[PDB]
Amino acid sequence: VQLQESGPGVVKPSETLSLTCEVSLHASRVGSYYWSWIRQSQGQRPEWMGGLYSDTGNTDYNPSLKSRVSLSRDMSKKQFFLNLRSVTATDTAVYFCVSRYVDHWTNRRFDVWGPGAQVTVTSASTKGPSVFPLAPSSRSTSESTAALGCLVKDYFPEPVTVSWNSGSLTSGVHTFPAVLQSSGLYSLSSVVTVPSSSLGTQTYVCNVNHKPSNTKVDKRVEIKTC
Amino acid sequence: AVGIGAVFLGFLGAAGSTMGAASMTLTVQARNLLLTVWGIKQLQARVLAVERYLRDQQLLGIWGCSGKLICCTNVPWNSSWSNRNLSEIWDNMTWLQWDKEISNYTQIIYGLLEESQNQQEKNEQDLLAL
Amino acid sequence: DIQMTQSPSSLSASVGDRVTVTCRASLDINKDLNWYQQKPGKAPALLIYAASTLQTGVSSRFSGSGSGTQFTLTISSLQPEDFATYYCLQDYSFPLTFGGGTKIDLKRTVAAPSVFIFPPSEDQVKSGTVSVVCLLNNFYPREASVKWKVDGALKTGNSQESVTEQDSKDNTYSLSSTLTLSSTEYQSHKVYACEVTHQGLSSPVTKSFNRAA
Amino acid sequence: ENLWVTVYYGVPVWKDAETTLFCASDAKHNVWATHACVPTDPNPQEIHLENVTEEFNMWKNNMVEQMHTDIISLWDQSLKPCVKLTPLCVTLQCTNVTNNITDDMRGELKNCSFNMTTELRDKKQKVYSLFYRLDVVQINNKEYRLINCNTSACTQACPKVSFEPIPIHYCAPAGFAILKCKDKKFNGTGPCPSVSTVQCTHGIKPVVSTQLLLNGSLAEEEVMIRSENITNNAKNILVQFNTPVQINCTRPNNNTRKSIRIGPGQAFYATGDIIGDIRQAHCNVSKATWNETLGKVVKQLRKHFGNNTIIRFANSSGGDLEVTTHSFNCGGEFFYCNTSGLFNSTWISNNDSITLPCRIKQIINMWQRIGQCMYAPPIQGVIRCVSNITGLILTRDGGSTNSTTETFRPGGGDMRDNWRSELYKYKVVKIEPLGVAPTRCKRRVV
Ligand SMILES: *[C@@H]1O[C@H](CO)[C@@H](O[C@@H]2O[C@H](CO)[C@@H](O[C@@H]3O[C@H](CO[C@H]4O[C@H](CO)[C@@H](O)[C@H](O)[C@@H]4O)[C@@H](O)[C@H](O[C@H]4O[C@H](CO)[C@@H](O)[C@H](O)[C@@H]4O)[C@@H]3O)[C@H](O)[C@H]2NC(C)=O)[C@H](O)[C@H]1NC(C)=O
Ligand SMILES: *[C@@H]1O[C@H](CO)[C@@H](O[C@@H]2O[C@H](CO)[C@@H](O[C@@H]3O[C@H](CO)[C@@H](O)[C@H](O)[C@@H]3O)[C@H](O)[C@H]2NC(C)=O)[C@H](O)[C@H]1NC(C)=O
Ligand SMILES: *[C@@H]1O[C@H](CO)[C@@H](O[C@@H]2O[C@H](CO)[C@@H](O)[C@H](O)[C@H]2NC(C)=O)[C@H](O)[C@H]1NC(C)=O
Ligand SMILES: *[C@@H]1O[C@H](CO)[C@@H](O[C@@H]2O[C@H](CO)[C@@H](O)[C@H](O)[C@H]2NC(C)=O)[C@H](O)[C@H]1NC(C)=O
Ligand SMILES: *[C@@H]1O[C@H](CO)[C@@H](O[C@@H]2O[C@H](CO)[C@@H](O)[C@H](O)[C@H]2NC(C)=O)[C@H](O)[C@H]1NC(C)=O
Ligand SMILES: *[C@@H]1O[C@H](CO)[C@@H](O[C@@H]2O[C@H](CO)[C@@H](O)[C@H](O)[C@H]2NC(C)=O)[C@H](O)[C@H]1NC(C)=O
Ligand SMILES: *[C@@H]1O[C@H](CO)[C@@H](O)[C@H](O)[C@H]1NC(C)=O
Ligand SMILES: *[C@@H]1O[C@H](CO)[C@@H](O)[C@H](O)[C@H]1NC(C)=O
Ligand SMILES: *[C@@H]1O[C@H](CO)[C@@H](O)[C@H](O)[C@H]1NC(C)=O
Ligand SMILES: *[C@@H]1O[C@H](CO)[C@@H](O)[C@H](O)[C@H]1NC(C)=O
Ligand SMILES: *[C@@H]1O[C@H](CO)[C@@H](O)[C@H](O)[C@H]1NC(C)=O
Ligand SMILES: *[C@@H]1O[C@H](CO)[C@@H](O)[C@H](O)[C@H]1NC(C)=O
Ligand SMILES: *[C@@H]1O[C@H](CO)[C@@H](O)[C@H](O)[C@H]1NC(C)=O
Ligand SMILES: *[C@@H]1O[C@H](CO)[C@@H](O)[C@H](O)[C@H]1NC(C)=O
Ligand SMILES: *[C@@H]1O[C@H](CO)[C@@H](O)[C@H](O)[C@H]1NC(C)=O
Ligand SMILES: *[C@@H]1O[C@H](CO)[C@@H](O)[C@H](O)[C@H]1NC(C)=O
Ligand SMILES: *[C@@H]1O[C@H](CO)[C@@H](O)[C@H](O)[C@H]1NC(C)=O
Ligand SMILES: *[C@@H]1O[C@H](CO)[C@@H](O)[C@H](O)[C@H]1NC(C)=O
Ligand SMILES: *[C@@H]1O[C@H](CO)[C@@H](O)[C@H](O)[C@H]1NC(C)=O
Ligand SMILES: *[C@@H]1O[C@H](CO)[C@@H](O)[C@H](O)[C@H]1NC(C)=O
Repeated sequence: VQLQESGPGVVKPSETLSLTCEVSLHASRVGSYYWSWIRQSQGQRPEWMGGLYSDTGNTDYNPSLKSRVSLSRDMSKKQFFLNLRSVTATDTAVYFCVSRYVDHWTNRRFDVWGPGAQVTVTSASTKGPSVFPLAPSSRSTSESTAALGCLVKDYFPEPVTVSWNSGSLTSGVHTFPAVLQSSGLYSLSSVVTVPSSSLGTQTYVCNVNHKPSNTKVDKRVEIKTC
Repeated sequence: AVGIGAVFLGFLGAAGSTMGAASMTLTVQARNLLLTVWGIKQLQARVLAVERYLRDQQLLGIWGCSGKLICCTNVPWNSSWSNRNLSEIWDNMTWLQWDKEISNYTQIIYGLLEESQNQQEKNEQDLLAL
Repeated sequence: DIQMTQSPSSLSASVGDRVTVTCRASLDINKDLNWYQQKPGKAPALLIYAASTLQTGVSSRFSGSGSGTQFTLTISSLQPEDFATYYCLQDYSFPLTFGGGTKIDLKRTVAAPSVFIFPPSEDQVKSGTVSVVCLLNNFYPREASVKWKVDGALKTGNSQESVTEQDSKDNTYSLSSTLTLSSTEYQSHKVYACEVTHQGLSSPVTKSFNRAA
Repeated sequence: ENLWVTVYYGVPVWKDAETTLFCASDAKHNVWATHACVPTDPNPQEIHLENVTEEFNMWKNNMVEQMHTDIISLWDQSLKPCVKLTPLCVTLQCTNVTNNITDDMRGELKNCSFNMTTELRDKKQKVYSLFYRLDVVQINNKEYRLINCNTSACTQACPKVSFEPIPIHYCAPAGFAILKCKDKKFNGTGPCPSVSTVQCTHGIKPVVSTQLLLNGSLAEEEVMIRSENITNNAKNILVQFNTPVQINCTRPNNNTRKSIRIGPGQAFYATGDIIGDIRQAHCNVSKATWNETLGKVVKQLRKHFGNNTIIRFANSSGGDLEVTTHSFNCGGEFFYCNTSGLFNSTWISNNDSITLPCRIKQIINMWQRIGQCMYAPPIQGVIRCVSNITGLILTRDGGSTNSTTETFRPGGGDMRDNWRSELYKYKVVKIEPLGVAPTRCKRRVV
């Protein structure tokens, strides 16, 4: 028994979002299942929108989102749909379709969870990434180690790869995951900690690669000379 | 425990299982047991099904099983019909193979069951006369 | 609605440790609670149902206890594959709510965070939007407190946090706080700072910078 | 220590028995009076049974005979309210049609004029129509009569209904179960390792064919040969193949249907003047797909015999037109195509479309029943038919000298074989809820 979600991964704001979950019923089993939808944001606890039965179809919705959520099902093609009208920026999360049913023949709960589909609500489209150099301050040269990096802003969609010195430099390189901004575009940062003695003698160049738009950006990072 | 779904074994799904495993799937089969030429043929089929169920219910009614699915009987099981161990006839044999094994002794068992129940009712009547 | 309580959020534990996770409820739940384990990029999996029965296909090391409004998950011998997020979900009545989460990681020595601040460049200012980045590196435990101060006053809002996964070489962490503001809001102020407080820091680290210098 | 017999109720026991299967449909005038069937279940349950090896067998189930009887009853019930076309058997003065006729289609049509009755009994009218050569015979400008004049008269197909073969589901009443074989490599007769209990049959298309099975169910993964006895020479062979081949049949004659009042409320639909060009009706099949299908059939049939023998395909042996040519229905018109162009190849060990001419017959007697014919009325416009071949009915020739050069010819008189390639998976059994398994209980004695 397995479950799978389907639908548009990227959707525009203010319209109705529709998701479809395919069910794989257990062989030689008759009765009733309980299908439910649970979304989980990035770095946030999961949230359950609603649930429904397979034989009666009694839909139960969350009071915080009962005015926008709508769960429907059909036995003709054995599928259940999820509708969410007037999507906002907070709706960007990973959706999961679950089926709860206790088999009386084996006395097991059978708590199966689907892999989930990432749904992003934004108004932006495919475009090139913006790179900004995060150079260390001039007053931080007294310390033994200094951190420098490159910031990726105003880019969509995933993914982007950031490398240092054409991939040869890998010690201390930390690439933070992308976080959706308020403007509807992703952004991240790549940093690296190097000793202060290497400043002014080694050329540090960060390379950003963007597969959906096929953009190659190369930027040199150096301290601000005063 | 508010979104718990209950599913049971399907119709005739315990055919290939053992005797003990199929012994708990009797209720599903019991509940699932029930322009003029088309109407008369479908009516005759439904009447025949009802008559067959009535005959089976009467067969269990003449014995000491008026309604209960599982019931015992004081008459013993002779080894002439099937001399097999209980540890393997209930865990290593299905209902199809077991029914095909002693299909020649069903009438004898039914006759002895009906006469045993008749003499049991007579003995109970004589016991209540005290 | 029903609020779900759970403690703690993040804690340190070694291999084979005897660790418990507490979870409380706002009302009476009795015994209709389940424990779930979720890994990064994977769906949650059921571990203990009805607060006392072990789910099939799960190791016997996990256990549950408690009743009414108190619930506690117990591990007998911690294993490296158990390092994931744990949630407690109620099922007594609608709506269905989860806990705050509990992240378990490998215990190691306490290391002070290397806090750095990146001022915005001229091109970023001319682009219309600026983003001040405060970075932390090589710190343990997972919990830390980072706050933003503008002109010497503590401020909230318009701040995002990006945290990477645990390093498999030195078992350290990397933290990045981004303060995204507009050009007018950035030019309206002059002093910007990020203050970080950690267990390995005896004094609050404050990184400040000025627009003029 | 002793055992005691205990009777059980509702145990899974099966017995081979014959029952009456009732039809069902989606219930969407209708065709073939589908309103007599109860509505089908939108969610049919499928129960896969494990650890079971129930025996399956064709040519013996009563489901094919029940389907045949049901089709006969539905056909009679559909043709009963139609008008009886009995009084047109008169002297038909016929002439040949030479209005831009071709060389191959020459002599097939005949313009016949005759006196037909009208609404008023005391008056008659001189009308003219067009009849095919297969529907008229000469009596010794000439006089001809219909082929069914010396045979029992019959009705005509009412234009309110059509011959569309809508799917039908055969469901069993209470106390019976239907088991299907889910094995992809299922043999013609033998045990099936994957048995599944189903509420009733899937969408079954009641197609009518005599040489090539069309619009049926495709195979699971490869070609399959089915027969009651492969070594028997008189036994028919049913071959089913997974990738279907498309056939495009056309009737370029743009004939016009004419209504003739032959009494009170009785309208005879005859063929009027054919406007435009005239050409023989024919079917087209792809050469590459047919060659690939023939090669797959030959490869699958070579395992049943020696690998060194060769096999040759020949045309029909002979007999009546019902079995010597491929007869089917498209848009209400009956087609009789000469399939000699398809079975004209040999197989030795180790721009591209085949066309075959077809004839149209109005006096059709389906179900091989002497008498009780059916007059097919003409259909206005060009008839275009598209279909998929899902199987063939082959027959091995006699003799078999030294088990070499096996010649296969198409055939099949009975229509039961047409459904034997569809109801082979399905079977009906009677459930026995009685069991006498013993245990150690004794019951509370009084
Ligand atoms: C095997 O399967 C194939 C399917 O591929 C069948 O082919 C179908 O044959 C039927 C007739 O036997 C065709 O139906 C006819 O279609 C004509 C064209 O109409 C088109 O447009 C309408 C409106 O959108 C559609 O409904 C229709 O399906 C077509 O797409 C119609 O003019 C015909 O009308 C006749 O019937 C109506 C009643 O329905 C009367 O009112 C009319 O007066 C007229 O008599 C008719 O509907 C069908 O189009 C074919 N399918 C395809 C895909 O072409 C084979 O028949 C089937 N069997 C065999 C033996 O091969
Ligand atoms: C229940 O009754 C049936 C019917 O009487 C029994 O079936 C019969 O079984 C015998 C063998 O037990 C069959 O005899 C066979 O004869 C052939 C030809 O001589 C021989 O080659 C075989 O070796 C075998 O001896 C017999 O054909 C068969 N059928 C009939 C109609 O008699 C069945 O065995 C009985 N079961 C029990 C458990 O008593
Ligand atoms: C079909 O048979 C298999 C094999 O016995 C059953 O699967 C389980 O197999 C293990 C093997 O050790 C046994 O211990 C179990 O007792 C079996 N299960 C049961 C319920 O008996 C399988 O269940 C059977 N399935 C059917 C439909 O009969
Ligand atoms: C239709 O009826 C007419 C009228 O009876 C038939 O015409 C007669 O034909 C016979 C035989 O040739 C002649 O002896 C009569 O003199 C004809 N009568 C008239 C009034 O013409 C005619 O043969 C019938 N059949 C057809 C096909 O028209
Ligand atoms: C299938 O048909 C063949 C025909 O060849 C049958 O073979 C016969 O086998 C018997 C065996 O005793 C011989 O005496 C006959 O001479 C064979 N027939 C011929 C024509 O030679 C075979 O028995 C059939 N299989 C069945 C009916 O199951
Ligand atoms: C079949 O023959 C009849 C005559 O028996 C034809 O009917 C007349 O044919 C002429 C010349 O073709 C037309 O001018 C008339 O209008 C037709 N009708 C009548 C009532 O006289 C008929 O056309 C012939 N049909 C074919 C297909 O050749
Ligand atoms: C209430 O019903 C659910 C099924 O929907 C069941 O699982 C649960 O145990 C029931 N509660 C009690 C107290 O019986
Ligand atoms: C039946 O049980 C006896 C002991 O009571 C044992 O000796 C014998 O082997 C068993 N037979 C089978 C077939 O299990
Ligand atoms: C008319 O057609 C028939 C065949 O149906 C043929 O035998 C006859 O010779 C033809 N007559 C003429 C004049 O073409
Ligand atoms: C009817 O006539 C045709 C043509 O002469 C002939 O073949 C057929 O045998 C006849 N049928 C009867 C029953 O006389
Ligand atoms: C099918 O069954 C017949 C008769 O039992 C047998 O001769 C033949 O070999 C079988 N074929 C396959 C593929 O099992
Ligand atoms: C057949 O004739 C009718 C008469 O109006 C015409 O409308 C139609 O287009 C013709 N069809 C063909 C295929 O010639
Ligand atoms: C069949 O093929 C012939 C080949 O010349 C072509 O003329 C005819 O139009 C085709 N008919 C159809 C219905 O494709
Ligand atoms: C039959 O007609 C269809 C119409 O789309 C065409 O695609 C197909 O190739 C044709 N097949 C043959 C054998 O002519
Ligand atoms: C089928 O294709 C093969 C390819 O070599 C060819 O030899 C054979 O003659 C073809 N058969 C027909 C009937 O086209
Ligand atoms: C015929 O060829 C097939 C496929 O190689 C093989 O399995 C079979 O054993 C062969 N039979 C004979 C009689 O050589
Ligand atoms: C078709 O079969 C008939 C016998 O029914 C035969 O006379 C004729 O020669 C055959 N045609 C071909 C091309 O083989
Ligand atoms: C099919 O057409 C060929 C053309 O030569 C002919 O010889 C054959 O007899 C026809 N088939 C039948 C069954 O008449
Ligand atoms: C069958 O093939 C032979 C090969 O020469 C040819 O002469 C004959 O005309 C063909 N018959 C048909 C009906 O295609
Ligand atoms: C014929 O086959 C094609 C391809 O699978 C399919 O799309 C079409 O529906 C089929 N038509 C019929 C009548 O089965």
